[PDB]
Amino acid sequence: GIAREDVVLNRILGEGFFGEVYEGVYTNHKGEKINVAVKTCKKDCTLDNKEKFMSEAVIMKNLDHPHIVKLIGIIEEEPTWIIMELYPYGELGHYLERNKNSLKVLTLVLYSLQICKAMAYLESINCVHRDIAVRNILVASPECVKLGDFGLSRTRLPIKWMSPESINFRRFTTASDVWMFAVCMWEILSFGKQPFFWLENKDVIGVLEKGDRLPKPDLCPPVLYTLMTRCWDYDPSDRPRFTELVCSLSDVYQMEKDIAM
Ligand SMILES: O=C1C=c2cc(Nc3ncc(C(F)(F)F)c(NCc4ccccc4S(=O)(=O)N4CCCC4)n3)ccc2=N1
Repeated sequence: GIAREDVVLNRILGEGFFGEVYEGVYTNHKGEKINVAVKTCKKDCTLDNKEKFMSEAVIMKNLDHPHIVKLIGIIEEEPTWIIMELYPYGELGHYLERNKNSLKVLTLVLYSLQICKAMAYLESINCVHRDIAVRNILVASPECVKLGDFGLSRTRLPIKWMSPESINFRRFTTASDVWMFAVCMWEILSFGKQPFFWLENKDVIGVLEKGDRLPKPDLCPPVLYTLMTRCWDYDPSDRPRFTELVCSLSDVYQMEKDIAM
C-alpha cells in the first residue's frame, strides 16, 4: 500500500456510478512518475455505496491480467482512494466512433479476442463482470484494450445487453456473461453502435422470445457472426464457454493475419 502524500490530483476524469475518477500522478515509493486514475466514492449512500466500492476494491487487489485495468494501489482512510494506471485513449466506444476508417477487422477481432481472454481468467477466479460494454472498456494502445473494473463482482441495468435469464430472474452466471460478451463483440465490429437502439428496455425480452437477434455487422465474417449467434442461444447450455471462445476466436484471427498480404 501507498499514501496520500504520493498522489497528486490534476483534473476530474469523469463521474462514475461512484462519482469522480480523477486523473493525477502517483510517484514511486523509490522515485518514479506514473500517470494515474483515482476512483473515489460520490457524496455516498450510507452503506449501500461505500460497500460496493470496497467490494470492487477488494476484488481488484487479487486481479491480474494484461487485459483488465491495472490496479496500482489503494489508500484506505477517508476518501479511500483506488489507484489504477491511466489509459490515455479512453472509452473504446469513442475510440471507434472517431476511427471508423483507420481500423481493419483484424483489429476489431483482436479487441474481442482480448476481452474474451479477460473473461476466461475471470471465470477461473469465479468473478463475473456485469458491464462488458464498450463505454466500459479502455484502450491502452491501439493494439490493446483493458476491461472495465466496475461491473466486477462475486437500478440502471444494461438490459439491452443482458441474457433473458439475467432479466427474468436477475441471475448473472457465467453463461449470461457469455451472452453479454457477444453483445459487446457486436459493438466493437459495429464501431460503437448502441445494441437495440430502436427499442427501449420494457420490450426487449419479447424480442428475443419470438427469436430475434442483433443485425449481422458489416465488417464481421460469417463464422464469427455464427459464433455470436450461439452465445445468444436462448438455452444457456448451448452457449459456448469462455475457454471455448478463446481457442476459437484465436482461430478467426490467426485466420485473419492470413487474409492479410
Ligand atoms: O476523455 C477522456 C480521456 C480518458 C482517459 C481514461 N483513462 C483511464 N484509465 C484507467 C481508468 C480506470 F482504470 F479508472 F478504469 C479510467 N477510468 C475512467 C473511466 C473508465 C471507463 C469509462 C468511463 C471512465 S470516466 O472517465 O470515469 N467517465 C465516466 C463518465 C464519462 C467519463 N480511465 C479514462 C477516461 C477518459 N475520458
